Amino acid sequence: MFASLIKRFQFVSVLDSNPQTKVMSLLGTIDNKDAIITAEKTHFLFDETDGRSTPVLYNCENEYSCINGIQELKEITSNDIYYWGLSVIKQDMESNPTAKLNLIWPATPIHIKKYEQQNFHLVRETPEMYKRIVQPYIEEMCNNGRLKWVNNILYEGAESERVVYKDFSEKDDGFLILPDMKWDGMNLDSLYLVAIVYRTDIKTIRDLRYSDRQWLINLNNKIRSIVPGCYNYAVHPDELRILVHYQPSYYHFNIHIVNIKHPGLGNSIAAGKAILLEDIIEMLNYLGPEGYMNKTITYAIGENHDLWKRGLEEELTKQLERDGIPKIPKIV
Amino acid sequence: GMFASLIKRFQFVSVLDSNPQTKVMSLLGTIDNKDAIITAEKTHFLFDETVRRPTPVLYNCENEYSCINGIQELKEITSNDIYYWGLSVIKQDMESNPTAKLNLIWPATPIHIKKYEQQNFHLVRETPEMYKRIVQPYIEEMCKWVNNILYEGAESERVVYKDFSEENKDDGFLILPDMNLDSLYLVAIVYRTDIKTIRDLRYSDRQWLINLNNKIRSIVPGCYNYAVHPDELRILVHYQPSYYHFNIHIVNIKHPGLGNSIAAGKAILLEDIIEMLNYLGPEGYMNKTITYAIGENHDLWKRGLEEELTKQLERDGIPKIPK
Repeated sequence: MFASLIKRFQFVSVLDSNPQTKVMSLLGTIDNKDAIITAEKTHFLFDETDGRSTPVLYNCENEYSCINGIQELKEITSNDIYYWGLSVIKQDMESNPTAKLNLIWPATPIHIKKYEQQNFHLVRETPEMYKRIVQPYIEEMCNNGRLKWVNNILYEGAESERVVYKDFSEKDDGFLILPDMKWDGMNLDSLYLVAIVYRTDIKTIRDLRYSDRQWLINLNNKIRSIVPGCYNYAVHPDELRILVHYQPSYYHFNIHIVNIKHPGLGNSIAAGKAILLEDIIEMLNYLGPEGYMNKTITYAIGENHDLWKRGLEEELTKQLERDGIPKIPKIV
Repeated sequence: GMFASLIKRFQFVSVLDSNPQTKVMSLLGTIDNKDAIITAEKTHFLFDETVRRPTPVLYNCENEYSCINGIQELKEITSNDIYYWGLSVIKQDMESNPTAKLNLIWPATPIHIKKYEQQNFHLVRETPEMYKRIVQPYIEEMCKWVNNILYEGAESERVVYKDFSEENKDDGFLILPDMNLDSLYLVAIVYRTDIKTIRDLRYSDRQWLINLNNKIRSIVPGCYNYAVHPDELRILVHYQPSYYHFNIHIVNIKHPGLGNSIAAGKAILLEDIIEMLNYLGPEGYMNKTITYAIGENHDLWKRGLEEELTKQLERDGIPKIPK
């Protein structure tokens, strides 16, 4: 299915290019419907290898590990103790693929606006701004469409072959953990999982009250007690960065689980987007009974985000004015 | 030739660094029993050297090796609703689409070996009691070059902004670069000397911090002719900080280079420090339990954070490998 759709993709324009991270997003069409492809070069590989078994960390004995797959070298130049050149390395679908590809199709305007390159703004969202600007947006943006994949995973067996943990009695307390769409699933250094809760009344951290703290504590404990054993303790419980996003892309409470060794894709682990789950728990001690409903939350938003023109832009200008920040002359 | 000959003789010793963000790998080894460093980096995808309309949205994908044109083989990972994702093999070629950059340092010096070593990190949960027992005595032992910059003119040629009036001898600061405007990275070092980390910020410091937030955003854009806006600066502090003298990092919100340096678990937004002081009571961050990523090379790791992390995991009922 995947292959068939990639083969029909017709290029329209380049949405974004990041040579630091080797990520690319493409706009196109499939059967005259908009489509988005995101590509990422793979990382280098390392050897995969009482009666306990310990993981061999960072070894280079196997055929495709490290630089064993070099077929061809070419020097660019050299001087003193330095040599600079280029290499071609043997690619192979099973053992050394060249790049990961994601496809969104049919892609919606929200998807295209998200992936187009755009300016970002550090916004300060007060409680009243949330009530006025964001909450009405959330209720609209709770389409059974923009969340169809979440329900697909929860109730229709989607990616069930990949699920790593599932805690469900028929109720609202259970959850499952599975590989994140971002993870290529081969390099443990980039391990990225998402925990999806079954309860539906928490759309964002704004909905977490003081009474939710013990439930959140339990999720933090379960994740760290389970995830390392799924990977033969190749990643330890203290090596998992467990976090939520505000604003999230999808308005259903989901928890991100990332190898501490991962310096991070985009904003997924960045201050201004990511908040540690441990921090969510601790902050509920100090906010009121209504919890994050009472917090003024400062975060990074893109100019293409629907909320920008829906009021965050106008409110950011007024916030800058109130803070005594100059209004930038038109002369520059 | 020579280069190829040296790479073939390289005998792997250990991995210095593996970075899945940048797709970089550094290997320590030997050649003729001398230390050598090899660095490999995946190449970026390629685009046409022409454009399809008078920034990356105008790139094109017409040439043989551009974009994903070289895909020979596809394999699905999974799919869900409108989302499909998988892996691909793409035609490689030395002249038009090489696979990776490959550099050699040989003989590499110990200075060379350092710099390339990336330490491993561990999430610790540092309570108020832990700071007083483990962290605070370490900071006191820490008695430096920072004072050379502040009071002896070091890097004065490089300073971007410096407070001078007696009025803010204490509440003032200076800003200088960290050693393309998208990659703007400045550090504000404050003139007060009693704040070594965020632990020392009290409620009474909230207004002082707000003013710093306002000064930074009012000054930096003008130093760059308003090419970056005040709301395009990611202004943050670190815990643990890189030096135990309070300082604020000022980063282009779009800086593409950065990884761990801006990550939750290390970086905290300045606005968040300000907001949290409304709730932490008079002593501020002294009362906070701070969960953050600590490095294995840090003195605090073997000084008590390791031992405390293992006990925390026991108390929380988390399985771990012992000893």
